[PDB]
Amino acid sequence: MALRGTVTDFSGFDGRADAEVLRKAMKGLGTDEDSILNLLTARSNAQRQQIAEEFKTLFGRDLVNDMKSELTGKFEKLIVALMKPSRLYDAYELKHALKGAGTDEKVLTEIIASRTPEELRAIKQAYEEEYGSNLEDDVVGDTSGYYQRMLVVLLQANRDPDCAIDDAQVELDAQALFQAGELKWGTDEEKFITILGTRSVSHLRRVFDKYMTISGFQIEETIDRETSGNLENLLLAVVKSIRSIPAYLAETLYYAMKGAGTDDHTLIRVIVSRSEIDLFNIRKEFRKNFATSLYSMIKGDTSGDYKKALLLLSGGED
Repeated sequence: MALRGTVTDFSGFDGRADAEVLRKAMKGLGTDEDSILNLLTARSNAQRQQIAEEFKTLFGRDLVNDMKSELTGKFEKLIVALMKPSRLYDAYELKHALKGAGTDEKVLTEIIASRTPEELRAIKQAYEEEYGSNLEDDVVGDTSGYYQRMLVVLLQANRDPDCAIDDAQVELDAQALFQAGELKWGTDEEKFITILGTRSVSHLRRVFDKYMTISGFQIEETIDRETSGNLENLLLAVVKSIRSIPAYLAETLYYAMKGAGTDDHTLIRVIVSRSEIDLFNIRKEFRKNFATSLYSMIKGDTSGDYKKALLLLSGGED
């Protein structure tokens, strides 16, 4: 499976015409929500920015501000998300997560655990350019403890490259982890942090397997037994991301629509953020792991223009 998103550039794109469509959908009393979502869900993010620019050049009005005025609810939240340039969306989500003692650790974890060193470097740059603070400084100010240190490790965007798998190191790391958790009276967190936070992805997939054999336990189980709270949640998100970013995000989506209340914010972020990267791959995980379409579950748990847009974004029959 090469990585595939569910949204692509529209062939025969006319941004000027698309701009004309959105203006008509909003000029006058009432709003044509349907024309808006059909158009936007079927343009790529880059194309959405071009449309936004044509709208302002034709009309001297701000497309995004107009849609915020005209729209409401979850649907408006999802259009606003869709409109955020791809290069800026993770930094936007991270900035809104960063709120002193009210910080949303869950967002921090999800994005920082699942993004590549390359994505992370681009995010730190965008964040700085847009907000005039340093992403790493704000995270440190808004978090503490081992959780904080793991986030900082990951924020270095410095994980070992997927080079030839030093097979001797594999067993060593696997034993180190065994001695730091199950064998220890307590836990050596720093050890988990360095190995899980810094070794290559392909190396760690080998370490994980070797860990089951030498220990009887999957590394995820040892994490749940040796750690707690935000650290635990982080280490699990990193291990799941090492195993498969798509599988990790399939599950995130799963648990967004399961449980007492729907996590619309998580729903929106994962569909939008991954729409042009690996959302198909995620679709295929969610299927194989949860016994339903991403589609079906979005369909059953959401309603409205919001629903119609998600489903247009998600894609996927069965």
